[PDB]
Amino acid sequence: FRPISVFREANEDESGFTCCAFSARERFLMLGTCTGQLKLYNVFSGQEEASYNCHNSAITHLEPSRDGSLLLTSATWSQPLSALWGMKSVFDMKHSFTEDHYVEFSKHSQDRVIGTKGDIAHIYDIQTGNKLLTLFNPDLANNYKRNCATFNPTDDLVLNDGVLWDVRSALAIHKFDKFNMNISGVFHPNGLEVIINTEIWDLRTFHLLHTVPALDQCRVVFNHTGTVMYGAMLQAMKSPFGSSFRTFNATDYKPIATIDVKRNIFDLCTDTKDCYLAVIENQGSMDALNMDTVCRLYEVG
Ligand SMILES: CC(C)(Cc1ccccc1)c1cc2ccccc2c2nccn12
Ligand SMILES: CC(C)(Cc1ccccc1)c1cc2ccccc2c2nccn12
Repeated sequence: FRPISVFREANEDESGFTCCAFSARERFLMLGTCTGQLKLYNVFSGQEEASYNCHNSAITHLEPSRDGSLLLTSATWSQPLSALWGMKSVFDMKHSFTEDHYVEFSKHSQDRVIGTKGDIAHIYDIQTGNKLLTLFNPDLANNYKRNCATFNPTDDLVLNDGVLWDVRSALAIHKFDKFNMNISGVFHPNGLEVIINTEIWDLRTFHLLHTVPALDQCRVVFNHTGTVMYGAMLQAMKSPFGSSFRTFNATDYKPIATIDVKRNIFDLCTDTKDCYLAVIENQGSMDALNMDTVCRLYEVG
């Protein structure tokens, strides 16, 4: 991991970056802020290119669509909590998702949104904004504190609160046992495995494939080719993560690197060519009057 660039928020006594994702335009990173702005930066010069006030509370998550035309955001206490934005010509709001505190696109065909409200997942149509499905079974809930509902790479399975759902049937297929308080899991991009905290489960057999202790309390991100997995660990404006991230081979789950950047991490993401890792790092503690985050770009890569 060679450092390539660093920048702080412009136009600001203190720097309030909270989350990031590369745009569909190469060289440009999208970042959310603690005042609910979405900004576009040149990742090498550190130049702010554009700004929009998406929310009147801190941005906690964003996801751009692959084709460049849409963006999801989630805020902190604002109503609506999550929204979908169009970014063709004029930046505008298309839909909002009133009490969903987290939202993702579908993966194969990005025509749906999946939102999380506590233990409950909601699936929405992008065009109409309509709620198509609610996935929730009170007998199967794990009540994970950092529940994030997510589609599998083919958009036909959902993981919500440690429960595997079939989207077409709207039926729970399997409940994975609860082995931690917080992390609910993701799908591996191979379509065959799920990573729930320290457990890797096979989707065809439900056997345990691997135990990876170093994934405890880690938010997992994959690079775009699906060969490397990045883990940032939840903290014991408070940072969501501690100051180290871990990388693993995505095919055999063997450790590649432990990087302690010595600053609490707010977010990390890779570009679509997997040359770079962008990391939001806090120069301040949570005791500071104000936030002072930087975006650091590392070549992996
Ligand atoms: C859609 C567009 C006009 C594109 C554009 C405009 C100027 C420079 C580069 C790209 C635009 C995009 C955007 C993306 C993220 C955060 C804010 C904005 C934003 N705020 C008002 C304008 N925009
Ligand atoms: C809760 C989460 C979505 C991170 C997460 C944790 C566990 C499981 C999945 C996802 C998140 C929270 C937050 C709160 C304050 C400021 C920035 C952020 C922020 N920036 C990128 C993500 N976040």
